[PDB]
Amino acid sequence: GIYQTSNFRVQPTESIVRFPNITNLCPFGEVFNATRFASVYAWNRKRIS
Amino acid sequence: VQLQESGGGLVQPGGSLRLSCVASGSVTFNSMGWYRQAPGKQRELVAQITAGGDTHYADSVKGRFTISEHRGKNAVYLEMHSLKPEDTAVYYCHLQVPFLGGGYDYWGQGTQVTVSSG
Ligand SMILES: *[C@@H]1O[C@H](CO)[C@@H](O)[C@H](O)[C@H]1NC(C)=O
Ligand SMILES: *[C@@H]1O[C@H](CO)[C@@H](O)[C@H](O)[C@H]1NC(C)=O
Repeated sequence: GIYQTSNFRVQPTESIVRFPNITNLCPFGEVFNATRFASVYAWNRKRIS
Repeated sequence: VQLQESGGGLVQPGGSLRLSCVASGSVTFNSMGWYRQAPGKQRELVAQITAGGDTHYADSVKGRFTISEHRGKNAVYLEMHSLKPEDTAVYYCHLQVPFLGGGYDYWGQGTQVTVSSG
């Protein structure tokens, strides 16, 4: 006759996580590496998005 | 959100490469715009294509950019050749999606392209 012994399944090989990096670099060098910095009363805030 | 774009290659001056606004599906439009900005100067215009067929270019980019629209993959492709170091910038694709009669372009997405010999 024909008998069913066990069940077979394929196991995942490697786990992969990805979120979208998709963007531009980011305006940081112009802040930290800037040649000159603003005074403590004419305040320079740069927007980052 | 909705749409998206990335990619691009860094190349030497005098090269040729194809900027592509990677498609996000079928979207209603009448004007596709390639636009460029570099730090330290006013954000400037590159070229607009029109669904009707009109094509407009900036004064400083004659003979070096070719704009084309592909309606199957609904993407605009800019073939750029004869490059000089004043193209070092990040390039954005502004849409035209009719909002109340036009507006709200999706130029949030950018592609950083710097042309340099080293
Ligand atoms: C995201 O991808 C772009 C090009 O695909 C690359 O220039 C950038 O460095 C990437 N971001 C990170 C954090 O790796
Ligand atoms: C500032 O510039 C120098 C040389 O260009 C570089 O070595 C340094 O890493 C930069 N600063 C930061 C925070 O990356």
